[PDB]
Amino acid sequence: AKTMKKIYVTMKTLSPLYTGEVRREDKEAAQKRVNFPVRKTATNKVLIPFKGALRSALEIMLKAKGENVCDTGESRARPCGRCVTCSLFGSMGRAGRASVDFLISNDTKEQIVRESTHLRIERQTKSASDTFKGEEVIEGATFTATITISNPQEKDLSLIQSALKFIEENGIGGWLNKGYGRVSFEVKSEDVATDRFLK
Amino acid sequence: AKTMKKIYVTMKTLSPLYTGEVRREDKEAAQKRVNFPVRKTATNKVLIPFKGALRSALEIMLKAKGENVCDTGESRARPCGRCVTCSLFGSMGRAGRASVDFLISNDTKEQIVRESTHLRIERQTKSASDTFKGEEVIEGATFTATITISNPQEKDLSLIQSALKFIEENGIGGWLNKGYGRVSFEVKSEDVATDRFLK
Amino acid sequence: AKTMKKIYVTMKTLSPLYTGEVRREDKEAAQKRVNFPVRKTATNKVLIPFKGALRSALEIMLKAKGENVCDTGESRARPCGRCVTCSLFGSMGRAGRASVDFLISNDTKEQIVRESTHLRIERQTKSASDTFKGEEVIEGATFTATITISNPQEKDLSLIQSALKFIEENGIGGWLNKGYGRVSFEVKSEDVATDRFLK
Amino acid sequence: VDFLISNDTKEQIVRESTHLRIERQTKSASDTFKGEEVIEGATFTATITISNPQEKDLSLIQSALKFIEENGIGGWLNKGYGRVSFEVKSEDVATDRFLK
Amino acid sequence: MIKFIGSAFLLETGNAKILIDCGIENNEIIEKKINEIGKADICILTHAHLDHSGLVPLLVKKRKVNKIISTPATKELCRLLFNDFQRIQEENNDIPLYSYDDIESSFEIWDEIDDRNTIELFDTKITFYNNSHIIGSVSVFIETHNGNYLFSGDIGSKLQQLMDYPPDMPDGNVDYLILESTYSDRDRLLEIAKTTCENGGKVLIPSFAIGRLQEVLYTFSNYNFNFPVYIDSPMGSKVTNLIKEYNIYLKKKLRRDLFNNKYIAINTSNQSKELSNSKEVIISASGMLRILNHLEQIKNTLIFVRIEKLNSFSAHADQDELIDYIERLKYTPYKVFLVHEKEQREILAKRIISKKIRVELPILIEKKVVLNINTDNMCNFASYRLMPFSGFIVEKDDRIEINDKNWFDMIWNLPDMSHDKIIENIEYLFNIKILSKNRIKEFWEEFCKGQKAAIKYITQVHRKNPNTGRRNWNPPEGDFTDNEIEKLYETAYNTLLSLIKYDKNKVYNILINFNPKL
Amino acid sequence: NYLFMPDGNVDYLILDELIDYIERLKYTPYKVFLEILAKRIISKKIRVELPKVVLNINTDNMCNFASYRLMPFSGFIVEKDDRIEINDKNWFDMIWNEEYNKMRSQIVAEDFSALPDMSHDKIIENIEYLFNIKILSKNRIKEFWEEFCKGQKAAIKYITQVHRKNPNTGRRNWNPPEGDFTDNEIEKLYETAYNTLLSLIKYDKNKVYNILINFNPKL
Amino acid sequence: DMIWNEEYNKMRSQIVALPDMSHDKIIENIEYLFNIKILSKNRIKEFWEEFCKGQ
Ligand SMILES: [Zn+2]
Ligand SMILES: [Zn+2]
Ligand SMILES: [Zn+2]
Ligand SMILES: [Zn+2]
Ligand SMILES: [Zn+2]
Repeated sequence: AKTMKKIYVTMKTLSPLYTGEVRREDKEAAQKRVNFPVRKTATNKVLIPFKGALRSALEIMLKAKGENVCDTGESRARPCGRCVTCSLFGSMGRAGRASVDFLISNDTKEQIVRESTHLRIERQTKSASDTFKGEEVIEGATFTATITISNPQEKDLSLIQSALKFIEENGIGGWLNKGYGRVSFEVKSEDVATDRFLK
Repeated sequence: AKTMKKIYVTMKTLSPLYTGEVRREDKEAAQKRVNFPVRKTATNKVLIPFKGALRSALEIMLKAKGENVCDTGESRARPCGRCVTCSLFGSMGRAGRASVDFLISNDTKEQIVRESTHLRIERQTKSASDTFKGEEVIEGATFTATITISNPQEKDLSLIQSALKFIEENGIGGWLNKGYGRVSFEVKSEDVATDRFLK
Repeated sequence: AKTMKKIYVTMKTLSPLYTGEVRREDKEAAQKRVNFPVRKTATNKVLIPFKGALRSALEIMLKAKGENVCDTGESRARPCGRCVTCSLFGSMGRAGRASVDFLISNDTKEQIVRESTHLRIERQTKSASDTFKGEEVIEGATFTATITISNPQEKDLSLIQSALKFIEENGIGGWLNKGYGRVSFEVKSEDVATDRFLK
Repeated sequence: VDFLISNDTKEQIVRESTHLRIERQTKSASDTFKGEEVIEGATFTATITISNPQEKDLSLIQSALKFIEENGIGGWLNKGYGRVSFEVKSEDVATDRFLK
Repeated sequence: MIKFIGSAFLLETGNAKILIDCGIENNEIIEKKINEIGKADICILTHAHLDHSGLVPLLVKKRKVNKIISTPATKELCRLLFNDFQRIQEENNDIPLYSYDDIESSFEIWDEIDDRNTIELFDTKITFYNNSHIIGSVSVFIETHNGNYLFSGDIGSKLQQLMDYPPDMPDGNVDYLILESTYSDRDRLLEIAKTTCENGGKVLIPSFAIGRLQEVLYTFSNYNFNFPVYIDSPMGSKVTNLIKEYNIYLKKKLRRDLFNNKYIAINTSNQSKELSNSKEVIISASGMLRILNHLEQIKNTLIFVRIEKLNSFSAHADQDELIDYIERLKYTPYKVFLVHEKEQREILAKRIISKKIRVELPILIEKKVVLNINTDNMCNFASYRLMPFSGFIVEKDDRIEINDKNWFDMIWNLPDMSHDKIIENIEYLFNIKILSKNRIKEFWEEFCKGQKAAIKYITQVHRKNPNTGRRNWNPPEGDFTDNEIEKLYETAYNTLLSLIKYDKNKVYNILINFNPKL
Repeated sequence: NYLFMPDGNVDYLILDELIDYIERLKYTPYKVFLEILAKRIISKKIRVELPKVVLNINTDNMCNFASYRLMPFSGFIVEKDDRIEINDKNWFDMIWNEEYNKMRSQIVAEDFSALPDMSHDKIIENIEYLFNIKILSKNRIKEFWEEFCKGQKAAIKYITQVHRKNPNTGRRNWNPPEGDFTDNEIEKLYETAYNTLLSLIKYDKNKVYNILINFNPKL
Repeated sequence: DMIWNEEYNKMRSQIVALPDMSHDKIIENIEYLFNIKILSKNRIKEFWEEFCKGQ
């Protein structure tokens, strides 16, 4: 507990990126203008969840490796606590050592957020049968997050970086099947002391 | 769940291509310069939607074959969830196995995107009635897209290759009946592990 | 539909062919060399628009016969959606069943495109008032297009062949009243299944 | 140590929110729930009143505030909630200030 | 509050940062300014001369500006100047400051508001007024809760023959002003150019393309010069067409064939060389630095704006016009921030101190809100202390105040068409598809910018091009004859022009019935 | 600077000879704190005053009308902890909808105002089996007793709410069972929970209270 | 809302048929349109919010 692992990640956006407004008030304010709002801050920066993506990446990969990892993604699934993702990301009984911040943007809305027209086309007519409007995050947009691991082990940085490469393969949030969310990660890791603030 | 299918798709444009700008700010900032802007990134690379083209192609061929597929492209049509296009590209209850990336150009808009004069000519007087300007991707441009299938079945690669042959025959993007968007495809499949990033 | 119609169209040039270059960068690069460059594929082939010579041809012949067809050549003239020209080539809300390819040349710029000189001559002094240097397509050049009809009807090949014969009578491309653009046509038509790629 | 009382009111700072639980094989929302949450940029005011102070108490409180800036305050600290900044205005008063 | 980077003025409104100008006067010095600018919510380009604009794509390149507010004509003149200056930066192949991508991204976040139109951004009310320098010259009035600030802009002159001569001014209270002290011989030109071409020789008038060549052209047009006139200028012809487009933002006398047709636009360089070989007025060059060949045959009356200097054609203000601009504001300002050489600022500051106004050469005034109604009769409904009240929001320049019915009773102690005829005409032209939802939406965006922006827009959509008879409307759906279609287009022109006269609430109530989103 | 002729700068003055004194100051006063003389002082281009934080949260449309400019607004004044604010009709509509939703939340159905049978031993056996596989949990048993003490109808309503297989998702609101089970056993255990709770619905209150203390001692 | 409109209209100037269907039918019809998904939960919720602002 005397040491702590700080993992500063910078996510560069390479494809478009849709994440969804979670706030009912912000949705209802924004669904008079756009049908799929982007999750933004009140300080007008884009918010992306990060803990669930890294967790899901690690459970998919470690279930594929054959390691004992419980599937927390099933409905009302209770984590066992005797896992390896349960130590990083928590269980019913022990909090996760890896506190994972949101991916907040360096820039703001109206600099990385753009407002787009999506379509749905009849197959036998080739005409626009439906139209909606979404909000998307442009390419080259930089997001920063910090993962602080409280009781660090050796496998934590490798597991986080692995999970990040799974996100660079699959996607970070939203419509990952139509091409959205393909991003890249740059990692800067350092091992600080816990008594670095105490003067 | 243990293995995953990579189809690396390299598309060479064989007749001038036009996918329209979708972003309202990008279309509005270009309307004094081009009447038809091409879908581009903020890194100035051409963006083409690909998941919808493959889905529409497979629905058209599988409906003309007689196999049970839903016609999702009708207005507000719920996908059935039991057809193989619902397996590959998703339903309202289950996502698609085949996460289809966008078709990203290898080159910049300065090298591959050109302005153009499209005409409408009167039929009696044989004279220029309307003149408009479009952006078009030149022939010889190379686009890349990676299709990742999460739970690969036996026929998914063959279904994607038949949809690619249909897209070569029909076209991708817009203005398809005028000769625009005729492409060529070079698929490079690869069966990767799901746990390959784990060190 | 269950079947589609493939019309492979081969065009031979009997009189020099000029169709005008459309790209602003290609025109501006051509200005020092020529004043009238030919429309050029960026892989050094010659592209002549086809839809517009088939649509215009069919509109003049069908309007002369008295069939209830509309004029798409007038200024911003909305296609009606009820004539066979609207069904074949497209309306403003239903796309055209006949996807008409561009006329891709079977040879290159260096073989069929020649750079030439035309004059404006005084009627009294019989001297060159003006000289201007254009470039047209040599005779004997072979061009290839493919018209794909998605939901074929009975009188679909006949209307396309009538439009082709009207094109040999009047010309395709530019400078048709001066003598340019007189062509020949050879049609190889076939019925394919829409599910011909599904393996 | 006083409570962190906000400067504003729920209709300006507390926003309902939709959280999800996604199945790892289907990528479908297996579960969801709705939790209220305080926005970013919301300002909270507290007062720490130290009686019989020593020398190190300012440094101790400021270091603990920097730790809370690092690690978060409240709940859901692992998924990214609670990341704040603190501004400190310290002042030494005399205990007989209220006596007129 | 106001930081002075340069022209570069930043206003920190506590809630947001409003940069006004970001101009161009080594690279590390320009970078010092851009780094100091910080994140600005807004850049307000007073005008486009590359001294109040220019380092704005850099602010878009390094992501420091969310949104750029200007005049529409300032936007298009900035477009021409940015492209041309990037072309020059490549002529001397100087590692360019910004790219063309930064130029195209600069208009991505641009926004246009014309004049007398108050845009509320981040607790600041911003309004634009004319100062008669160039086409979209603007003095900016930002009212913040810590004071009202006025950036004069290059106040123009009485010489201007293209703009008004009294630059317009906020009718409210101006606390701080940031004036600028850069500090009719025309007839002489109309004499001597009439002399020289009578002498058979040519005339040369080297002038800048932006806001200088057109005043030299206007004089040569409202007056008669039987000898021929030409423009051998590459941006110059395009900005002359920009005058002919954005003539509605000019003088009221010139609301309605500007510059007549005297000017012949020299389109090509071949025409430039053959014109320089001619025998038979040529306006060209930038500070007499195309121009080189003209110089040879004009050397073989060369006027500066036979060596000749004429000062009448000047655009910047004169000490007296700056003094008259401050002496015409309703309230004398608290402090004149005399910016932009030392000697001019010193002599103007003495006259200002002689006129008893303060100057600093680079007071907690809070615009409070007054309740002025009883709060004793409150109640608890759902955890809130509320009282329904009936009153009026009075907007006194010192302080906003809220008043009851007592106060209101005690203080009481363009073509025109009817609303029903406008409704009927918009409905009938919407059914025959002349007026469409895209047309109504584009009209609403231009009417949000101002009345004159919408007047230009409908003037553009209704102008029948003289070369090819294309009016730029949407054609009618039916079996109408040619004169009936022209009467329908006239009906659409007068209907939208008459709707321009109304207020925004009435226009929104009329149009949200055709396009339910505009 | 407040002056009540000082050559130094005077930002504020607190007062035809008056006009002469005011013009006689170096620079000019920003505001002077003085009727007709105040308006005459206004005529010399100098401002006059003539003698909780208030926040107008409102839209804006301004009719110049008289000499004073106005904006017609019947509305609401809200008193808060350190601020007073001004809101329109839409705020009061929103708080009215939220309060009215809070009202019907209350007095639902018949609080404190057609069932299968199985033996008491069977009921202890089924609740004891579903306690240890985490279906009938302690929160479930608590809200059972809360909906039971308000009557049998509320308990039937809550049980039909938990057991309702939603046709969109196919998910009942029970806690999923812990252990290795196939799907058919999972629905059979859910039906067991259905029948057990609906059968103890028919029993009296002291025969329920005594069956849920040995699972929830803080009932 | 009647008195508010009265005062607002009054003050603003100072400055300047439903089909009759029975309740049981209503219940049957919204049952049928909810089963066939025309009247969905989002539709009923939005119609409820628009009904809360007035008829
Ligand atoms: Zn576990
Ligand atoms: Zn399906
Ligand atoms: Zn038709
Ligand atoms: Zn200027
Ligand atoms: Zn200046």
